[PDB]
Amino acid sequence: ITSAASIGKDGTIYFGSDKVYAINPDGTEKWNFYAGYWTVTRPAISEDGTIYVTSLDGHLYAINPDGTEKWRFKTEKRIESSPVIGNTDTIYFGSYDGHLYAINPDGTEKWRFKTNDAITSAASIGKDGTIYFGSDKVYAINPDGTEKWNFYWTVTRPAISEDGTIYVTSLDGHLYAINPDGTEKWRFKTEKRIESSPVIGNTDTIYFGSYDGHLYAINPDGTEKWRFKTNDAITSAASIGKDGTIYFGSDKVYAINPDGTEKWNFYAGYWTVTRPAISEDGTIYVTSLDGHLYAINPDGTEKWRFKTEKR
Ligand code: NA
Repeated sequence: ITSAASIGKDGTIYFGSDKVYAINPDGTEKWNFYAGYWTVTRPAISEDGTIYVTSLDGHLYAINPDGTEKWRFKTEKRIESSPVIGNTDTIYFGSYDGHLYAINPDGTEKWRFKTNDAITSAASIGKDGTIYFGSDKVYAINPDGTEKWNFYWTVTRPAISEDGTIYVTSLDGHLYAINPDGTEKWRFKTEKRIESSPVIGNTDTIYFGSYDGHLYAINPDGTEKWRFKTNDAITSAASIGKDGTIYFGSDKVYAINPDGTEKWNFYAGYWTVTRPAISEDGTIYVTSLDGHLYAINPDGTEKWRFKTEKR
């Protein structure tokens, strides 16, 4: 209904709801773009500033930085993954019946890769352009569209460290560290349902939430670092600030120090809040289901709010 925010190179904050919104860092609206009946994906931003969203009307929209339509790609099947931008401006997303599409930056289809079952989480891209996504297996696809390897359900998105290690959280509570050649490096068992994608923070620590309200911090050697208990569910991914603070949403926006203690928490309404986005200056942006975009100072005070047109 309302996407999380994505931050452009000039600090512009984009999010999707009834429209795609471009918000200047002072909280003033730069432009809004009508992408069909409704926007359904978190906007993805190319290195040249193109903004990509999927619409309820069945199209992938490419939007220029000035808020004008660049092109549309009609998706055959219902798209279940948000667009992901490859290393050379290729756009990847997945369909409900297991098709991974690669779209050239000019709106033409590059290739499609069929898997057995639905692709409901986003892909992640390695340094050499490899495309990793989960499903029944974890798949690694070469940029040319041929399969590299697969690794033995997951409803989350792979996180990739600087050395190429791939981290995946499975629904039954494993965190797998996978080597780039597709062999298991280690697994860590939580025995808890996990519906949140991992994120790699300070000194390659891996963080993820459990449904029952624990934020886990795992060292890159496969050993537990700490937990942090909320008394609400965690079903979304966390984000790391430049000073290592870990930000996630539950009943509130939490800010957690790298040592596992709470720094602050911010109340952003009665609705579910989305994954926090962090700008270079430390500002934290969160959206709520009812079309509010919050800008939060790193000390936890509200900078400004923005409200959508239809909400
Ligand atoms: Na703790």
